[PDB]
Amino acid sequence: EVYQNEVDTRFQYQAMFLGLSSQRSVADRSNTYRIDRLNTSSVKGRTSGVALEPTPVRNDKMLIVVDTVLYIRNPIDYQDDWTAPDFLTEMGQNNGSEFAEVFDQAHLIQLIKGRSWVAPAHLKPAFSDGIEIEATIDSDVTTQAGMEANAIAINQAHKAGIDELIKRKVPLNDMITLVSTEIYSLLLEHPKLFNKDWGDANANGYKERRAVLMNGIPVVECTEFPDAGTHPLGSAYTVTADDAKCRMVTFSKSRTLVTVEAKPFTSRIWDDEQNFANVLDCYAMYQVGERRPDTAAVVKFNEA
Amino acid sequence: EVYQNEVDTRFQYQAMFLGLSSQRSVADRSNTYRIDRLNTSSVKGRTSGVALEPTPVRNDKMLIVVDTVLYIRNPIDYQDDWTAPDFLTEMGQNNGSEFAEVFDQAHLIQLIKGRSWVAPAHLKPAFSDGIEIEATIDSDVTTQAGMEANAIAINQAHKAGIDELIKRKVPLNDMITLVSTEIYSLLLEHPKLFNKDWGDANANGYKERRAVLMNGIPVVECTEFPDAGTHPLGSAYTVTADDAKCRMVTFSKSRTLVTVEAKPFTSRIWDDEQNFANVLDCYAMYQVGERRPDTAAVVKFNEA
Amino acid sequence: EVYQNEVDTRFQYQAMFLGLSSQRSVADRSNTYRIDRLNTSSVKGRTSGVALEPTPVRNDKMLIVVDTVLYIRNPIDYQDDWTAPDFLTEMGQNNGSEFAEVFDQAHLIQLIKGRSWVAPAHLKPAFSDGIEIEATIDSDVTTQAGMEANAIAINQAHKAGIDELIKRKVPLNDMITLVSTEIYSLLLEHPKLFNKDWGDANANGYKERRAVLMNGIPVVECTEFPDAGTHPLGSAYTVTADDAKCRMVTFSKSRTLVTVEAKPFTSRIWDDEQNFANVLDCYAMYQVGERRPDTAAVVKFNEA
Amino acid sequence: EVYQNEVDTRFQYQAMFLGLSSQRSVADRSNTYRIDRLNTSSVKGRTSGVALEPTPVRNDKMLIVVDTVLYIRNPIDYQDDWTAPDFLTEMGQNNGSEFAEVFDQAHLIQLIKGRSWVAPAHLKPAFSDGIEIEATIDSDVTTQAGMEANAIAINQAHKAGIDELIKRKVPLNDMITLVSTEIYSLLLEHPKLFNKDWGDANANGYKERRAVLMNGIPVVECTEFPDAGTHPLGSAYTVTADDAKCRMVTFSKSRTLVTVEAKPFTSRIWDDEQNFANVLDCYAMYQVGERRPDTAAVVKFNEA
Repeated sequence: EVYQNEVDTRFQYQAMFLGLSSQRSVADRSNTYRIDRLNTSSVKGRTSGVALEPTPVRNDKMLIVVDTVLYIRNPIDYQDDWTAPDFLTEMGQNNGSEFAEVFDQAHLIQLIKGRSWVAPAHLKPAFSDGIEIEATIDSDVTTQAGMEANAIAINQAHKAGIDELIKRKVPLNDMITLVSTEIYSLLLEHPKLFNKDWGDANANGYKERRAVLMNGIPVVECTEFPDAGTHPLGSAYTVTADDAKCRMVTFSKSRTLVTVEAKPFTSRIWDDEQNFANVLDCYAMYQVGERRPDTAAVVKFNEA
Repeated sequence: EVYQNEVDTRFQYQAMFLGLSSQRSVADRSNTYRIDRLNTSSVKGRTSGVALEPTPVRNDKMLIVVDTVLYIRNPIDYQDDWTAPDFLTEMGQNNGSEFAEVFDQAHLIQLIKGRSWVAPAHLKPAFSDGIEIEATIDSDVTTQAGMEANAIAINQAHKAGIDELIKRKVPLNDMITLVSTEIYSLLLEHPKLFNKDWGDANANGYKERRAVLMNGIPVVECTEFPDAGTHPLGSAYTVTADDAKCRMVTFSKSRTLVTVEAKPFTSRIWDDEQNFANVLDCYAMYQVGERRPDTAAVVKFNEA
Repeated sequence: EVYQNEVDTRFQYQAMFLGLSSQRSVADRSNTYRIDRLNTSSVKGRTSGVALEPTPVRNDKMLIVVDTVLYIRNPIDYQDDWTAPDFLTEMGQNNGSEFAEVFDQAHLIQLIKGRSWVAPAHLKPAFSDGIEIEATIDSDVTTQAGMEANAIAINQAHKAGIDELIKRKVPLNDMITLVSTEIYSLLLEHPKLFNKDWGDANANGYKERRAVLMNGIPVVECTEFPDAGTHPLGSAYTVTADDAKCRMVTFSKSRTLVTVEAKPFTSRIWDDEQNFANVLDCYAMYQVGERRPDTAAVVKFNEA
Repeated sequence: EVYQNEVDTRFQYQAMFLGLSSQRSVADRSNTYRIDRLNTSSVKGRTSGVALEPTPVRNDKMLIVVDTVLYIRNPIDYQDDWTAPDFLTEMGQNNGSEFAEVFDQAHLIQLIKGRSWVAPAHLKPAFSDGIEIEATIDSDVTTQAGMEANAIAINQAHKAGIDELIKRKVPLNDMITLVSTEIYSLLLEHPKLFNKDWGDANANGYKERRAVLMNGIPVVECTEFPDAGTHPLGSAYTVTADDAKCRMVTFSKSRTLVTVEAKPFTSRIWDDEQNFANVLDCYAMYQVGERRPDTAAVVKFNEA
């Protein structure tokens, strides 16, 4: 009686970032991933009869450690039957939905928190700091002019962000803009909203919100956004007052995010003697590293 | 057999609460179902070696029992050929629609009646009480000045219920709002809430006129909102004058209602020599329970 | 010979009500159809065995008889050949178009005349009274001021009709609006009311000028619309002054109307010895009935 | 060897000027390519009355010599595994990309440098002087009308360039315009100048922003655009302050630029005893020549 499919199948069905981030697995026993940053690999053309310049440049190697473990614990009493269907099916779906929500929430936490990433001088040539463009939209607006004013401001902010991120040599084909529900409702232009090509693959065919082709790139409404408080993955993922206002984020598929899965989903059943219950728990090991912070475009909206 | 298929097919297509509640079935001879009030638990993190916070289990078991049988009595006369395909199929559609209507009516009655659970007196930190937010809308003589006041009042009550229910840790996406016919008509008379939501999610699954994307969640026009003081399911579903004033329900699609069917749609025809008729009837056994009444916000329109 | 085929294929192509009403046939050589309205309620809930369910005797039925025969008389002189001089076919389309015009005219006649319907004999709560809407459109003079004022009146009348129908539990999926030519022409001069969801730029499968989406339902312009005060079907279809003013009708394609054809299109050649003109005539027996006058909206425009 | 394949394919995928300039190759040991600037062999008439004019006037012949080697010296430490496919493929992608921007940058720098080319002696009839167009763009005004003024000036400059190319017998179809990122961003502010290019989402086989067929020809946004500085190819490509202001170019895709590859992409590995690193570098020899500098027109935006 393995319900892991119920947890797993919805996880692929709901986790947006299964194709929007690089999927990696730690092979060593230690839960640490060594990934290169590629500080500089510029072209040298001194080979023209003059002595070549032997000056090298090093590349930093960022380290991500998989410390926190995320789990769901379910106390199932002795008289209650867990191997029975329906109850097992619905409970696994809830666990999978919660896990996918936390996955997306952690990824958004990384993206918005990586907006003030001052690039070190050791790697400035081929890198840049993150961009934190702001916007001023009046959410509590009912007049027709006020509704248009918010939409044009949002469009201007998105245009400035996409232009800036284009200047950093990122192709337009691999581009996604994620917006909050309120921002998605606020924007009015819907230029031939996409269905399933936002990320391509298979995942969940035309399940997510309509991907309006705003400014030539898909815009997807992600409900899993940070409001406040902390995050289960650790204190490093705590939402601040300023980080809560950042909703619309633009980034790249393959050069903005990397995820390491130290241990996949594992479901365990262990009898409890002190308390009469066959408690059921499922856990997983993963950590998200936000590689290349220069390829992220977040917008910090202001009410008034 | 053809008549039974016609009833079932129409019932599946029209019952808007068939996907808005958990469908369960009693397997034992005892026609009662024991269901746990709590659905699932949140994610936690051990964070390597750190003293785990022990959270005691705070659950509740709900016993829902089917009591009454729901049936339609169709007095077919002797001369009329009851086995006529034109008559049989047409007969099945109407009483199947009536079954769908009473099904939705019973679910909405449970949702309204569970507007004040005042907690089980020993689970306050986990389960809260009901929601009875109020709104005074001058429906009579809307004209062109008071119509704005009614629309904004409905909108503010709606988003107040939304934020209050989000405060109880419920995802925004899994929220569905149902309104009465007059409430929906008043909402569509909005002179300032213009939204381009008529196209997307026009029907809430098969036909329902849904004003989707209202404050981030769909708002579905429901014609099953009652005004009388009786219901076929028994005295437990009777409606008071105050309960009739309630005309709008906001709740969750996975942890707010449970439906159990003791007996499926069984149809039979028997000869009735007393009334000189060949009567045909179909009956079913089901009962609806309101699991977690704390995840449903109901606003009462006092009008005046 | 081949004249029957020509007059037939044109009839289906032009008569829009072949799909807008139930097709019936008196297969008993009795020239009468015994079709019964449906008034079965959901009075159920046997509950305890001690309590007993009352026996209902609520029965009702209607009968429609094909009184008159619809025929077209075509005098053909002796000199003019008609066996197949590419001429009987040409007369075929004209006769078929006239038959379709009379068919649609009779359907609109019944729809308009059933707008009051008073109340049924037993005053069934399920069967409400017919719907009549009073409107005032200044079609006489439109000095760039009443052109948009009249369009507002048409839109609010259509909204009142759609709201009243929705209150009476008719799905939005199956509901069509037929409008007179002059009102339709007045409608397109102010085309922001239309949803611009044309796509096919046609009717609901027909070939008439139709705003395929207006207020959620198609609005088709029917050229064959009651204007005179006499109809071939008999005195039951005569038009009063008030009945002619009603220019727009809303109903459902599956419940509002039923048509029955006692005898199909029959064409015979008659050699009229007198007048020296052998004639060819086509006749057909049919009659229409408004099964559900409650599920129909009729709006009357009263000058300015 | 896998790194060689990955580096080559990315260069083909990204290098814009592969199809925008004829690809030649030196076969002789000496790394010089002979390019003939053929003169105008005009038509003459052998009229019987007059005598011929035997004047075999010669033409001018240009010589292009390559004397610079470009490479990517990538230092790899001993502990790291250079043969790991995950790490090796990322080497190929980045190196191929960087080669692509260097190649396009060299082509653009020589195109800009050719704007001051003066036709030599004995070649005035066929060959003409290079085309340079002045334009005043504010690049700072945000008064709507002021934003349009810059777009209008850019449109006039582009039209003048098109006229100059047409007057010199250059077909319209074989003509491409490349613009800087800021100029392209300025153009999208006013979409009136742009033309509908839904069919051609990406132009010139370039996934970069080029969905604008302005004045009947594509206008691609070239990210790899030169600025004030130097180039690895040599001192001949040192962009001056004045040359950095030329943000727009317009040229033919078949008779404006010639590139010759003396050495293909060859990669070797040095076991560098010094620094305890295994430096990996791929090097190639190529040179670009501006045949027919009279088929390229540039716009030197200045002031504000």
